[PDB]
Amino acid sequence: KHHPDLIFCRKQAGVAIGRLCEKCDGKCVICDSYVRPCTLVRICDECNYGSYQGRCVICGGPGVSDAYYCKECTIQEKDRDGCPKIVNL
Amino acid sequence: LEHLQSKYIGTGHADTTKWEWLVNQHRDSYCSYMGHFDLLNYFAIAENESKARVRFNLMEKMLQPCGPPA
Amino acid sequence: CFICRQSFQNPVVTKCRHYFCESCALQHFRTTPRCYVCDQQTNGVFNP
Amino acid sequence: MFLYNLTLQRATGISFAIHGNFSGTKQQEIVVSRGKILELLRPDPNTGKVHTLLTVEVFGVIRSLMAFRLTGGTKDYIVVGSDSGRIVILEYQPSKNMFEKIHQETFGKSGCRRIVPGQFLAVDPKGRAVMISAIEKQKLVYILNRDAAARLTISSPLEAHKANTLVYHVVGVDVGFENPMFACLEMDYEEADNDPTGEAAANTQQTLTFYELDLGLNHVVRKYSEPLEEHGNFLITVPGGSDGPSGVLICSENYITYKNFGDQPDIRCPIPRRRNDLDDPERGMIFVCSATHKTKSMFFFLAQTEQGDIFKITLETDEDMVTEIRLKYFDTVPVAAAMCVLKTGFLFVASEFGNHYLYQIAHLGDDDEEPEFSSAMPLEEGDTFFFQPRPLKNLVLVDELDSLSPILFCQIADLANEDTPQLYVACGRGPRSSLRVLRHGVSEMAVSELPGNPNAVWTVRRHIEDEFDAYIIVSFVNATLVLSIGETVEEVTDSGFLGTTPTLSCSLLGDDALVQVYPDGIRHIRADKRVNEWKTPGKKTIVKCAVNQRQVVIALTGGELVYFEMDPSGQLNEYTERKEMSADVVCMSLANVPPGEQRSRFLAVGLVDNTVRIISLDPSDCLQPLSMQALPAQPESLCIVEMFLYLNIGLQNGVLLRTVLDPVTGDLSDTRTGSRPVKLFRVRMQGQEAVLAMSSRSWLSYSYQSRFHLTPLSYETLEFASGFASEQCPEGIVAISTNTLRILALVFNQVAFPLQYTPRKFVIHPESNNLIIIETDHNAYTEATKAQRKQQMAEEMVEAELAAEMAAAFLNENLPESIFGAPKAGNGQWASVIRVMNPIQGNTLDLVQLEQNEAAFSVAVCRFSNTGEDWYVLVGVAKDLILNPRSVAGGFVYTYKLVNNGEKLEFLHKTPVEEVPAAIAPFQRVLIGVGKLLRVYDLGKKKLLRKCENKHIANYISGIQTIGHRVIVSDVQESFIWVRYKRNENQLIIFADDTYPRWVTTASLLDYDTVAGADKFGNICVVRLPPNSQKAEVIMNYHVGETVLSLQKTTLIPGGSESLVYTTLSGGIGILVPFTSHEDHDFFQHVEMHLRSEHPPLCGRDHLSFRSYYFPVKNVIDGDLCEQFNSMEPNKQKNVSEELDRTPPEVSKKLEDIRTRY
Ligand SMILES: [Zn+2]
Ligand SMILES: [Zn+2]
Ligand SMILES: [Zn+2]
Repeated sequence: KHHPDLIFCRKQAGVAIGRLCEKCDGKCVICDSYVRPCTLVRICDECNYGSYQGRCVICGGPGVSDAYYCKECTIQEKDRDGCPKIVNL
Repeated sequence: LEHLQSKYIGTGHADTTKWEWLVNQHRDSYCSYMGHFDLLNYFAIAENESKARVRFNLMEKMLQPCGPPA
Repeated sequence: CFICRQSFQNPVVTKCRHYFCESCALQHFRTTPRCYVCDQQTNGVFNP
Repeated sequence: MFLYNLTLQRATGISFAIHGNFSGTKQQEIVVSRGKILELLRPDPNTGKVHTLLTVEVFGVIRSLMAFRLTGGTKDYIVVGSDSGRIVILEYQPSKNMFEKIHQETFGKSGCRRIVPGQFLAVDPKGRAVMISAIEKQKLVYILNRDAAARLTISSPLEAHKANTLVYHVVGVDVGFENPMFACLEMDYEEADNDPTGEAAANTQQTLTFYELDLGLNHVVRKYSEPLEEHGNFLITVPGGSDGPSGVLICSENYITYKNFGDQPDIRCPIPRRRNDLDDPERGMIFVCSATHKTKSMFFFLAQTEQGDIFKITLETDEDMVTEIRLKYFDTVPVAAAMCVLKTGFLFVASEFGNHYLYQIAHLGDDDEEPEFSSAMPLEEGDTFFFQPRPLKNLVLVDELDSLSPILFCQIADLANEDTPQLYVACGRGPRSSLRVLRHGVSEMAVSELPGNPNAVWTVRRHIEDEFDAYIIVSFVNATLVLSIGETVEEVTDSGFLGTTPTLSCSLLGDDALVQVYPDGIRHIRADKRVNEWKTPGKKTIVKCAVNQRQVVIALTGGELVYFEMDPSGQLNEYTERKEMSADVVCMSLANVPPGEQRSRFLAVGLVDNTVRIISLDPSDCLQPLSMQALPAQPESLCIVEMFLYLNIGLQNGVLLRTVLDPVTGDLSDTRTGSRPVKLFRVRMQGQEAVLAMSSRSWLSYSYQSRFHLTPLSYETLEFASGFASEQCPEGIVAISTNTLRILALVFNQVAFPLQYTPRKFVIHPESNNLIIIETDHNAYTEATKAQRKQQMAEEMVEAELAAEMAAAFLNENLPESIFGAPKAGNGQWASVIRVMNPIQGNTLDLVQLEQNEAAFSVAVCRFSNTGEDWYVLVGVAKDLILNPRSVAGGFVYTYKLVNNGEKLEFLHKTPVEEVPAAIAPFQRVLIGVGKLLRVYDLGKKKLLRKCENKHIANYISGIQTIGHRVIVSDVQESFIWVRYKRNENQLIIFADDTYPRWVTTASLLDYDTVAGADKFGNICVVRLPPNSQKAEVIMNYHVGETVLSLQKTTLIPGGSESLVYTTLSGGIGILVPFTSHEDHDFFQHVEMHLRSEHPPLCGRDHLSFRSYYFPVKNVIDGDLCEQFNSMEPNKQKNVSEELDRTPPEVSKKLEDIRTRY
């Protein structure tokens, strides 16, 4: 369900909280699964602060729900990898 | 690949030298011996050595891993 | 004392799910390691 | 199978130490972290003994731990950056005695890698930012300010990842209310790799970069950069503002350069060496441990040199530049890993080996009997002020808590007469080395016995004001004895209860008139033996005594209880109100009266007609038995104790019935416990009341908060049970046997016998059965080398006057190891001392010395292979024993005759070899493994004749366990390789190979094909061989979190399960029990699955990460996590019981069964 392009930031996560839209709600932010969503998503930057306020960290809809890492990704601890909010390049 | 992964410790390719990989492995081993509390205690209580002297020896061995390069 | 069908006072149940009195549980624990239910492993439980 | 592993002994060596106002008040909490566990003490410093306020396990190793307080924050929050990326900042609340996590900042992947930040973590002095940095190329500064509710106003961290900039030491400088700064000793290691000849590697120099972080700009830039040619081993920062200059003192070899970021002078304070120091001058005096003890205005600096003497330093900077730091050796200090000097008589020095010292300040800290080396003090640029080992005049070490770390050798056996086996852990370095033999029994901290075996031993004190039992009346029918409860209980004639006749009860019930139930009746007995003995109800002796604060019901046969009521003078006078029970009262007790109550609400006596009669002890309602706790069997005692209250009748059979001790009659519920009569009375254990069902299985119905639960205790066997209160513990359960009292903590006595060198290998003689241990202090000056160097220094400095007398004083008395640090140097020099301590006495009955460059690698005193059953000891001494790099002369295997059946280490001869024979065992001949060469030689006293030598091993032979024509040997590469050593065929062929690469440092044969290995990374792996170049399958694997020194698959506890006892170098000892019960293993797995969700680990690395940090975990059950689930809260315990589909009391009973299964 992923793409070879569209890297997000690869920048270390801070206090700006991730946020999911309805069009891709419930999926994981990394492997897009639905099994035990464990860890809150932090998006490291002005990915939340400013123009993209309350927006999707995935495709681009109106962000309504807190984005979660799943327990399968936090088994290898992919939650510390950084910002998953997509910046188009 | 990724730019941050290239900036991360452990980036290597087929063009990476064996001596450079061994130097990076020795630097990572010195960093792991500095970080581990049990391994540093085992390295310090082996002889009549101080903890600050062992830390200075580890800081010297970090540069000594790149000390005699190719 | 379900076999005797007497009055019930200070109830206590053994480990083999046999409901009796407290003194009846003491008498069962002093008598046998098994209870009177199905001779299961009551282990002399004279407990409340 | 699955291994329900539980650590019986915690690790004693503190991996780190912090201190401050972490208790939220003026109580300076100091937390010593022993790795995965941290104990914080915030007790009274005037007590003199360390008392830990809290203990926390995080299931992870802290890469850098600190404790800092915010601006206005009275509670110092602890910030721990562990191996995992979750750096946990937690404010410690001492009301719950726990650290509530204000934040858990995520940084990166697990482990303290080269680029994983958090290896060096510090905070600003205003509590505004925290910097966590890696070894190199990674640094972060999180802006964590104070919120509106004084909460963690954390921010995203500014990154200071400078490429190949290794930070030797980083410290947050005190900038006050302005923009803070942090000074790091950055070293550009990129030029080292750029220069292929190493010219820039040699020309590289450190630079203290003080980077200032403008908080208004929210950006950190390198403000100051002071380069130093000498590398910074450690640095101590002078506190700026009103506490002194804003400078830092970078330490080097006899040079502490104090300088500030600005126009300040680089004051190079010389470290004051000892007057005629016997140590070599290669060991430069550097600040190994530094602590700035600050007053209201100024601050002194206590530093330890390479010798380690405590040197207090003043500061005559005069607020312009660093000028003078009067470093005078105030006291000689022992071998300490760290030292922190707080206020109000607190100075905690954590020892690497020996006893960690907590000190109380006596003088002002400048009381130096040695010379003073100021920074403004001139010298000849070759030495400093000759500050010899001074007396401890500045402060006195009020506590010396002995630590088992570094526990090198171990020998656990039940040879000594004790309630538990004595485990002798040989530990320590050089002359500061000892073997601590600990025997438990199960809190055997002190040994004390009552005088004889009297009828009753109760505190018939002088009055009610005598809280300590100055005269406990151990009164029998023949006579009476007075015992002092200070763990010095004996017999004396100061009881005063008139116990010449049979005194059944004797206790200070009145204000000064002790109630004594005796054959005369009820006696009011004073501090002296003035017993006004009123008659009881009837002419019989006092069988039962329900003694209260006002009315004591003395019950004779027939249940007739005369009420000795309190008169206006405080004496007990027998009133005319007496009531008879159903039968003869065996024993009685009265519940405690309230503050407004005139007497006891319920005094109950246990009659022989299976009942306990409880009456109101007030004079308006006396002799009226209302509550009837009807016993299920024939009652042997009664106990009517608070927590409404419970009145119980305990029987000779297995049922004790408790009802409500009140004016209303309760329901007599009969609970169960050894075929002995019960002696339920008032007892004290952990602040909760209990009624003792006296039996061979001594159970206690603990009535903690109106709920009586009866179970036994984990003490030694006995026949009766009572309370215990002495100098060892305030409240415990004394399982009273025949002239014996098994202690139950409802602690092991350790004696440390010293050794000459650092302990290497503890072995036992075959004939003597005595501990002929070998101690090897390698890479240091020996005893003979130290004596030769002292004589050489005497001959050198005798050439002069008073210098010859100083030379003789330097020869006679150098810096001692326990006083001012051991003077020792050299690389190939090595002390070897074989000390044969006796099987009972820790003193050495024999001493054997080796060469001054020879280290005793192994100790093996057993029967010789070439000779008969006589004990011939093979002692391997590696001459020129230098660790780094690989330098050794050769291994001399001295064959010793071991005279007096091993009690005299008489060396017969020696056999030399070029390599080091670290392993010497008997093999059907003797297998001696000299590195990769193992030879089967005859074990002769004169010389060895080798027959078959195999040099096909990979690296070395760490240790080989033989199970009969097969020996599994550990190596530096392979964890265990099994070679079928066919000594009948005179050959060795490797029947089993190894696939898992591990530097296994221990061996244990669980079966004929099971071999255990404790790797260098601290992982215990048990591998069973396959049935019938093939490896053995690792059946069990776990990571203990510390490097385990030794392991042995044996039943360590008395009876129980055949577990595996593992001893680590940090002082930890654990037992891994192979649980063959699959249902109990599944219940423990479900409890662990509930507990991993209910209780998260504080380090950020989980229990799975802690057990599988190096290699993956298998066949292990976490009894430590089971103990944490038992230590969880009440609502979390109810949720965990719902998750495990059971009860919390049932889970606690299962945990107690797992503890009793051993
Ligand atoms: Zn996922
Ligand atoms: Zn979306
Ligand atoms: Zn981002």
